Amino acid sequence: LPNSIDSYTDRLYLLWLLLVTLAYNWNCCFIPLRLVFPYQTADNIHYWLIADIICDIIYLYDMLFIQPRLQFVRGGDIIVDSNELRKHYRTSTKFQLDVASIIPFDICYLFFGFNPMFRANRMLKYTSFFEFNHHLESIMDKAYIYRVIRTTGYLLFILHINACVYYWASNYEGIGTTRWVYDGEGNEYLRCYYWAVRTLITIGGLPEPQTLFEIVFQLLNFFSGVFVFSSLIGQMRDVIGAATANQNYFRACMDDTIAYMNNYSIPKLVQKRVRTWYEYTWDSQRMLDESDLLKTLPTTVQLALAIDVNFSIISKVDLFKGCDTQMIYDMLLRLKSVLYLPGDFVCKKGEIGKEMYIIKHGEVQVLGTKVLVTLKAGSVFGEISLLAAGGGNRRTANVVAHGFANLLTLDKKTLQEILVHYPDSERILMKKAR
Amino acid sequence: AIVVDPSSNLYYRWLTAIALPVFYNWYLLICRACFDELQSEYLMLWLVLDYSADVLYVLDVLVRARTGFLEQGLMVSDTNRLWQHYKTTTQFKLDVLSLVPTDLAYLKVGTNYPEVRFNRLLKFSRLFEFFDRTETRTNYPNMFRIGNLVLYILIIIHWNACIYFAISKFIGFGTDSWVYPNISIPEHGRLSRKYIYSLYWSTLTLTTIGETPPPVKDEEYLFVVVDFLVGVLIFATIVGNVGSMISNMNASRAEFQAKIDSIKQYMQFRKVTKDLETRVIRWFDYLWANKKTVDEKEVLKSLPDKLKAEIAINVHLDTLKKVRIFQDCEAGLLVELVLKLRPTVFSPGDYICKKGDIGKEMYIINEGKLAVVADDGVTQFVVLSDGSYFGEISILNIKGSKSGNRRTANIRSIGYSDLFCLSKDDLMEALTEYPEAKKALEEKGRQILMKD
Amino acid sequence: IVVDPSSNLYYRWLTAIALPVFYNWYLLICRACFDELQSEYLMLWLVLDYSADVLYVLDVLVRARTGFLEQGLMVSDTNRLWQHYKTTTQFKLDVLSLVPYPEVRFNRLLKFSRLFEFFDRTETRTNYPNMFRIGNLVLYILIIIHWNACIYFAISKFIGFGTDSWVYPNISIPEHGRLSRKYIYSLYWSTLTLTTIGETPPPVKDEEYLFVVVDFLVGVLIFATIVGNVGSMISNMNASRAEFQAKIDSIKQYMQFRKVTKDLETRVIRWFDYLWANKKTVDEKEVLKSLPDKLKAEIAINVHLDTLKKVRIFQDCEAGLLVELVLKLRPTVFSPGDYICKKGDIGKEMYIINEGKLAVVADDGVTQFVVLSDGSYFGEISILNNRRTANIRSIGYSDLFCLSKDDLMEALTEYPEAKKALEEKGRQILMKDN
Amino acid sequence: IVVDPSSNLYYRWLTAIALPVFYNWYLLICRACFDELQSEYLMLWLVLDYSADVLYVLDVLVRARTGFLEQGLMVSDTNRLWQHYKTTTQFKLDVLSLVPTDTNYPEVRFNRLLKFSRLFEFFDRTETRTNYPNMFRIGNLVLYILIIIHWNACIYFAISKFIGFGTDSWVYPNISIPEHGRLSRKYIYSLYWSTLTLTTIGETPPPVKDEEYLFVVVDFLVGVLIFATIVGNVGSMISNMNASRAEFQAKIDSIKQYMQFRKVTKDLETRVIRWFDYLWANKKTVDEKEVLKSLPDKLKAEIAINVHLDTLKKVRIFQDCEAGLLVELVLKLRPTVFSPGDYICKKGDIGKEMYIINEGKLAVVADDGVTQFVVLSDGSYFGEISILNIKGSKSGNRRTANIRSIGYSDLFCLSKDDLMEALTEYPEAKKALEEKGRQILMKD
Ligand SMILES: Nc1nc2c(ncn2[C@@H]2O[C@@H]3COP(=O)(O)O[C@H]3[C@H]2O)c(=O)[nH]1
Ligand SMILES: Nc1nc2c(ncn2[C@@H]2O[C@@H]3COP(=O)(O)O[C@H]3[C@H]2O)c(=O)[nH]1
Ligand SMILES: Nc1nc2c(ncn2[C@@H]2O[C@@H]3COP(=O)(O)O[C@H]3[C@H]2O)c(=O)[nH]1
Ligand SMILES: Nc1nc2c(ncn2[C@@H]2O[C@@H]3COP(=O)(O)O[C@H]3[C@H]2O)c(=O)[nH]1
Ligand SMILES: *[C@@H]1O[C@H](CO)[C@@H](O)[C@H](O)[C@H]1NC(C)=O
Ligand SMILES: *[C@@H]1O[C@H](CO)[C@@H](O)[C@H](O)[C@H]1NC(C)=O
Ligand SMILES: *[C@@H]1O[C@H](CO)[C@@H](O)[C@H](O)[C@H]1NC(C)=O
Repeated sequence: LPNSIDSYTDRLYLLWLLLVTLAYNWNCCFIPLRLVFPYQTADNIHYWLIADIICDIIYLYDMLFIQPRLQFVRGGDIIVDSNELRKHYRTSTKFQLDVASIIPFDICYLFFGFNPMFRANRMLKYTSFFEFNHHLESIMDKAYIYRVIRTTGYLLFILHINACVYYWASNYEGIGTTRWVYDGEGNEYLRCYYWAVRTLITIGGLPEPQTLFEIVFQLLNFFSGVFVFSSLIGQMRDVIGAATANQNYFRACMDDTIAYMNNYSIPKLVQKRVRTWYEYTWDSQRMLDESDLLKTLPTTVQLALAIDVNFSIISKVDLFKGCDTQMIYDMLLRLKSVLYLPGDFVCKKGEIGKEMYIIKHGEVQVLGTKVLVTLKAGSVFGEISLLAAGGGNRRTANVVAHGFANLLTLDKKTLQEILVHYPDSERILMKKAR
Repeated sequence: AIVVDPSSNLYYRWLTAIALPVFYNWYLLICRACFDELQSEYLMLWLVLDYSADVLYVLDVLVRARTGFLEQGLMVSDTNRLWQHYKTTTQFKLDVLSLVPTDLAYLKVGTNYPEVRFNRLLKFSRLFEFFDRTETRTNYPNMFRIGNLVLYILIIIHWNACIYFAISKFIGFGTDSWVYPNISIPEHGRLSRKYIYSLYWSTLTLTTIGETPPPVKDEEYLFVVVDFLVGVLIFATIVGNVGSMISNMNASRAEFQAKIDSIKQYMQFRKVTKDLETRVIRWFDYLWANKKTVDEKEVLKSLPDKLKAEIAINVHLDTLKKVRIFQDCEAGLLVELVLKLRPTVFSPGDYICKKGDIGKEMYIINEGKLAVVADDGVTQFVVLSDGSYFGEISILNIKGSKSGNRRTANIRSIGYSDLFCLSKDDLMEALTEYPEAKKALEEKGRQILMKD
Repeated sequence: IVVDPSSNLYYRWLTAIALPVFYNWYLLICRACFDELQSEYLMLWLVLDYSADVLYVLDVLVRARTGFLEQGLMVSDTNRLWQHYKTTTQFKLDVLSLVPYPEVRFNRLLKFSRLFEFFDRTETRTNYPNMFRIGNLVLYILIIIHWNACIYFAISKFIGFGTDSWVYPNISIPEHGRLSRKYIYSLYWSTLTLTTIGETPPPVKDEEYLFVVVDFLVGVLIFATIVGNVGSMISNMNASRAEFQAKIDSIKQYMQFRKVTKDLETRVIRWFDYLWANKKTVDEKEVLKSLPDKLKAEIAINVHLDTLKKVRIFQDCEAGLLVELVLKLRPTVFSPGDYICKKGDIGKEMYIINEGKLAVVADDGVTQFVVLSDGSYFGEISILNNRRTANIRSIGYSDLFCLSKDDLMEALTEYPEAKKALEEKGRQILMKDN
Repeated sequence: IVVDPSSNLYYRWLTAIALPVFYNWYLLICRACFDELQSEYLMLWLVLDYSADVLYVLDVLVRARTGFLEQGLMVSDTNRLWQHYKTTTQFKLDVLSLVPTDTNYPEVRFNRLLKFSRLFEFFDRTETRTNYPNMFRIGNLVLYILIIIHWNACIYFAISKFIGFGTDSWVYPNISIPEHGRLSRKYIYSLYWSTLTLTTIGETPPPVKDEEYLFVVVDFLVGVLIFATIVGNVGSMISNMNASRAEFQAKIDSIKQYMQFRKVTKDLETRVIRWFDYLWANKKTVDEKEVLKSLPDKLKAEIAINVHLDTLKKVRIFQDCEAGLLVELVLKLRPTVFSPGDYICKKGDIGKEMYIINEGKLAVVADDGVTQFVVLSDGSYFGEISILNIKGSKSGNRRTANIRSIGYSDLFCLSKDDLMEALTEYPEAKKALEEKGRQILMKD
């Protein structure tokens, strides 16, 4: 047992949450079954008592030796010291919920005999189940699988509650009295669960209710089943939509682009190039644009994400050794990412150079039609646009992207307008140009 | 004498006290009109509740003739102008249609038609105004939306149940299988049995389940197909409204999880390092546990300017009274800075400014814990806390040392710090009138080159 | 003569031609599948079919002489209209539908595009868009229910009457022999099959089983279409109230996070209640972006000429001046007891009062020197000098037309005599008070 | 050799191998469940299954020679393709879907079903290659419905065979009666039972035994999960079919709600509803910068020069100077649609925009009266001197004429500072435009 248990990287705490969730599932899914069905007989009573003793020992351990060791933030810094952790846990709502759950009504077993209606307080500890749901959804990679399994488990649990309530209604009416109640010839829980499915899904086909308690029971059960089936529709549609929203948004944008290009009669070569661009963007980047995902973040995590991806390239280049770190940070923040299809011309000989290109996951070639030097990933080209004022110079070669080159663009005017701050960097880049 | 404010709480208590008998009028007046046994058995109770509803309706026309409205921004209190504005309104025509003294007709027919009190239902606009005010007042809007939709479809199910019992009374009882059975049987003769089986019929039809006996006559066939179409549209309304409630309950959690999954996809594509992965994910976990994931300007872009400035006061000045420099500064620059503040959040181990960069931002700590450090690792010179400031000397470009306007040190964040950003351009644009900041920051430059 | 396709006469013609098309669909499938509604009212369906064919050939002539738009203008060359209509497929559909047992008239259903264009034109022009969407949806599912009823009676006639238990019973028996009983039982069977309730008698033959399978799959997809359209109706019906409730909720949870004072939060709730009671949830700049610039200017010059006919000092400007004004005037609303500008404050804004009573005051003292009402404006002397003149307070829920510095600077170009006179009046008030 | 996974040869092959996978799933398992059907058509199923096996052999033989993308270019080393294909789990699925197990029980041939990723790849490639994408998505979900209906019909008939035939009321009836003994009625009644159970209508005969009770509970559960998961998906697809007209209807009823609230006059009401009806009748409601904001500059400008070509190639001076200049300008262009009887320019307003006329006619109208000086058709331009701001002329720095609209015109707006930063690199076209401006000044 460690001195202070955190939430983010404690797999032992996740296994403890799984054990507390298992004990809470035992109580909340076997208290109505043992309450209504005649399964708590004198023969299995050692099994049920030892299960409730094991679950209350798990509850007491979670009260005493795990939850007063949970780390938390107070005023910005994390809190490690144990007396303050204990006071922070003991002033919380989880502590009063757990102590309200652990009120030992097994001392009423001597009073009114064996009855699991007194054990209903162990269903009050739902916060441990919800934090287990949040932790597994935090660490899983495909969380929608677990969300679909949890929605299925919620539907099976509410059907089990409806089966227990139907068996209570049949025992209150008398087994086999009318035609609505459970007649008692097969498996009791299986036939009552069949009744619960064909009532709560609002299927029907069951026998018609005869007397007034059965009529108001079927009324309330169908009226709750309409909302339960509606919440099942809503939860399944919401979970699957939140699963596939990224691919659905990308497919909607591709469909709108193809609808525009066919609404204004664009030829098949350009439609093939746009289709190939969208397919390679989905196969490579898995998203539409990265700049829209960056510009909703804070600026310091934007700069951290930019430096961590591009400092390797911008330091691998030998021409970028004499610059300064503030130049590197601002220029790596303001880099614009672009993608060129194979066979395209990034700079044709005779055009004015206005962009400084950084190669990242691409293979380009400078060319008349004979190759001069192929550039690998992490290379650079387009340095002659550092001294061009207005028009300035032209592009001195035909540099052709050979494969699916993913260039990083850096403009001329932004380069000059931050470069005027640094005369030493401007001087060493001019000496590199000379 | 007094004129009631329509936005006061006494007006809302009146809306509750007048939305009670209108809802009673709807529900139990269609019940009393369709059954004629629940009308007959509890006649004294229905007489005293109808007298209560009539005196509350008279009190409602007396209140609506005495409430004021807003014209030219002012609240009128002239009772003659209020009576004229109420008299030239269709609500007055509805109230004088609703307050027809049908005691004369009730004693004239002989108390077999409670259909003569169906003009009392015409204050439905008052009930809808109560539901609108409770929607804009209450603290559980999803729970109130579900309760309002359940009350609407319960009124619809009760109305269709009473319509089915009136149709079976019109075709007669137990002649065929679809209608209500022969009511001379004492098992089918209980009033609660009548109402509960008729409500069971109405829910089985309007909930498109349909375990009822199949119709025989042509009017029963036509009523069952019209009722099934109304029921399938009501079921579509229930599924759509429950889906809207489920989306409204967790749309913020869903868009936050979508942003986390999208940035996780971006960081798994661009092969960032794993400590940066854990830092950004713990950062988003801290922003969710901090109840601060949306930016305050995107919250307050809908607000007017003085109200936005008052929220800026109520959030920022309780920290800005813990300062050590604005004791010799004035309230004009306090309110200008509180207009110019934008909060940024940081992570533990993250640098604010290193040694020797040209920064142009000033920062105010708010619920953080920062420290100036050297480049040798953790050598904390002094820990700064809430109510401090740094980065003020490098925006005026003053000298007196060999450095200029360069950040003199490394500033890291120990905990989950939360700063208030103040850049050069906005602060030097808005602060053009006060030299108190000029003399205080000149003293700051003099003493920072003293300790430098 | 040429008919304007966006006129009102063309919409009257869409109504006059969408009545017999909705006749043709409904009553041709009913007559053709029932064979007694045709045989009873023979002269009635004959004269209505003659009227429907006359309206069809008039629609052929109207679509022949209806004008279209090239180069943004109306084409009145009726020969060009003839060739433009003749090269389209709508002309081929019309001459297909005008080709001379009511099952031989099934080509009259080919003019469905006129009914769909009528429904789209009404969904554009009417003042109840969601009510018309509900009416169109119920009309679509009633057409589907009626067509399925006719199809069920046709399959029952093809298999024989009263042989099985699934088909319609024996028509020689007068209980099932009447036409009203036949039509209402086929309608009841198709409501039961398409809404997927399933209280129909079970099928016996293989063709009946296959038809009930195909019909239940069609009923599942139609019920999903009804659920989706009514959910979309609910969402776009309550979207505006839901987004303002989300704004209110974001405000309220942010202030619950930051522990707002009671008077300031009561002012916030009173402001949102004033908004909800005076129906200013609509945002002018957010909703008028889809209009062109002059159409943005003309509604604005209507409402702001209604507010500028009240003022007296700045009415010397007319068309151009106010056209540049109603373009760049924006509204802000102020609470009661609110300050517009104080003593020691720099001026940057002019205001025009509409629907509000403002009073000037002394230094923290309520003294009504002059009560500014509708008919004046204020706040222009402190921009063409120092600091704002004296405190300005709000009596009630006042609404102001704010005006930036750039606007009046741009307004100094045209009609300068008025502005120099009013700044002389500014100097007048300056020499008055100091 | 090597095949391109983005070509048309790989897609035609993908269709030719997605056919026997779907045959194997449906047909194969339908035959199995119906042992009697197998008995009746044995040589036909043996011929079709031998064809499916040789297609699976050629499937793994052509997946051993398909290329992938490393460093953005096509790899073509066949040994590298074989190593990269051996180092995945899809090849393990092709190995286990190829074993020769078999003519009496076709439950032994279920290894052929394992090539499901190939059919799913076919559905995805056809979805992104068709011209009716949402209609194909509805068709794909309908085909999934029919697969699940057929599979549960086969499962219901097989569990009826395992429990016995005609013993109960829930099970399939006695086979030796010639009415229920037909194979067509076997398949059609099992299809009816599974349609009812999976769409949760539930007018089947109720179960009597506990195995049947558990099967109907499980079946029901699956149906209510499955249909809600897939039939709801169809509902979502519908909304995607109607979404563009729905958002244009949201714009029109928000505008009409505002002008019903503000009590706007009926002439301007009819004018703005005529303008919105014109926009939806000419189908120019899709905002092209918002719909192509994701695309890069080269593809945006190639889309623009292939849409606006016939009314942009009518320019005199800036036609052959610099095609890249023209590319940058048409990328930076911005279209607006004007009403008839609308002023584009007035005497004395500050100029910030230049106008390229596209599919419309504008007339230079006088200061006081309506005298059409010259009508300007498509391809021409105006509004350049007030954004050039040059010395030597009268130099009023305002708009020097009145430009009115006779019809529903469309223009190309472009900003003054946008043209300045587009022509700071290129001064030759700027001095040509400048010369034109000077000439205009001289004239008037
Ligand atoms: N011509 C040329 N350019 C190169 C070479 N290697 C890198 N580059 C860059 O490629 C360029 C393409 O555009 P520029 O003419 O603008 O300028 C050229 C150089 O900056 C090389 O071997 N030849
Ligand atoms: N150098 C220094 N800066 C301090 C100290 N305490 C607070 N600060 C602020 O920390 C700063 C970090 O950035 P600056 O160089 O801009 O300016 C410095 C000061 O404003 C201290 O002891 N030394
Ligand atoms: N000083 C002053 N301003 C007035 C008076 N009546 C109306 N106003 C307006 O009130 C103003 C408040 O702001 P300004 O100084 O901008 O300019 C002043 C005038 O335009 C008056 O009697 N005195
Ligand atoms: N002044 C002027 N402009 C003309 C004439 N014919 C066409 N135009 C265009 O009309 C214009 C109106 O706006 P601009 O001042 O922007 O520029 C002017 C010219 O481009 C003409 O005869 N005189
Ligand atoms: C109803 O019951 C009474 C007596 O119980 C009987 O006389 C009458 O005929 C019955 N009516 C019908 C329609 O069955
Ligand atoms: C229907 O009834 C008539 C006489 O009523 C009879 O001749 C005919 O055979 C019946 N139809 C069938 C299908 O039995
Ligand atoms: C099926 O029919 C045959 C012949 O009638 C009979 O021998 C057999 O018992 C029947 N099976 C069942 C399960 O009834």
